[PDB]
Amino acid sequence: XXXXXXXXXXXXXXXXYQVLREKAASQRRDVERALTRFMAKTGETQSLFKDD
Amino acid sequence: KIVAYELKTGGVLLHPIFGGGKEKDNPASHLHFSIKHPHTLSWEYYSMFQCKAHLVMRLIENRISMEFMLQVFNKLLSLASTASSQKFQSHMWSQMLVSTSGFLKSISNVSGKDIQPLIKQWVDQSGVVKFYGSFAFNRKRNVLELEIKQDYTSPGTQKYVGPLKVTVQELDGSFNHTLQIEENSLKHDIPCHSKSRRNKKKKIPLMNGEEVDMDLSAMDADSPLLWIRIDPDMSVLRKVEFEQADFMWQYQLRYERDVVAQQESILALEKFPTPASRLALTDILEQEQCFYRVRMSACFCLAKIANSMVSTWTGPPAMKSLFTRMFCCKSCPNIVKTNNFMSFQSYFLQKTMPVAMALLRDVHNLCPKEVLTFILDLIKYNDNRKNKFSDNYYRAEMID
Repeated sequence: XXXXXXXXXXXXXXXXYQVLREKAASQRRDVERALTRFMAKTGETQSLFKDD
Repeated sequence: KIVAYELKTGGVLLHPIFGGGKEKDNPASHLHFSIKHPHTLSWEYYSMFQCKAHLVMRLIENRISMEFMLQVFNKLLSLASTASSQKFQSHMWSQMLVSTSGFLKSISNVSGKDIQPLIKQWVDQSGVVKFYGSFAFNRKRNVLELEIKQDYTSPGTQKYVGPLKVTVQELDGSFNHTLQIEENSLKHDIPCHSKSRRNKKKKIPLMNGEEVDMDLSAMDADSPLLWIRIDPDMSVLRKVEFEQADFMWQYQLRYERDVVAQQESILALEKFPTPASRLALTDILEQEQCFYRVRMSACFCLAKIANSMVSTWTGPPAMKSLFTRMFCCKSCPNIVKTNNFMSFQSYFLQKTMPVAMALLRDVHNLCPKEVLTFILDLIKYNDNRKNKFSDNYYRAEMID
């Protein structure tokens, strides 16, 4: 069958529900912290300690 | 509110009596003038003015039927609408001044009872009444039969209220109601239950309708009594202090038809105890259809009692299994995440419970580390617009 016949390729399955929504919530947390740092260092700033 | 403020400060009195002739006549002048003038009072005093107005109208419920009150109010608005919208009848127009005297006369014309003693008690003697109704136990195979003593003295801000009634629920039986007297160093009876013996056979002889409950777990050797109560319809401005067996308090929290009884047993079992059966019965009470805020204060019971589990850590780290066993999104593989709304039981409960989880502390460094990481993971797992309910207060109480 290595020479005559053939097959078909998909090459992408994970199917892990809890892992998928962990990845989605981690990406949401990353977007939160990224925009947090962005407009944290962008605009008018008052800190918690001195010069955070 | 009323007990808290009138134990902070003096009473909120409803004067018919003036201080005319440059007189004071004010025991309620612990701070300020109250008789003839609005703009001296405080908003604590003004709020408790409205609150005592609520509960004096509930005393008028407790002595006079609601239908008679509808008759009174229809008479008041009939005189008001007849006296209004006319050509200004001269000297015959002030019938819209329907103040306390003529209103009292209208009530007495509808139904004349002892409402002037109700005035001289609650309208004209601004006092919060505690209740040291000391439980005694007769018919513990005793000579005397089901007797309870009445006692009260607590000065500074006290008041002696006499003839009332007392509500006792039996094991499986009648609502026993018992009179009260003045001169409050008293002993009183109960209109006794039968001797409920062979209670393995007497499973449910009609507790309250068709309610289904079976426990010999109490001190049920010689105990036909379950619960003490003074005016469950909340007539008297009260702060009742007494003691029962702890099994009676915990059996009140499996089921009782009063949210008042549930949250007062919640407070009384927030004070002293720590068995694990208390935690079990609390978790049983939290998983039914009973009430919203009872379970809020029951999670606060779990908080206060698990704070007393420092050397007595018998159960698990609490309230994780309560989020596990009650919430299945897609059977929830160890984590509850998404779309738990449209049932406001679960909305208020998920709003409340992690606040009580953060109180769960045992004294090494108070170490809520599993709870901290679990709250961090809950803050991770918020929802999109599948919830159409603007997920704001859930975030706010998790930040709390």
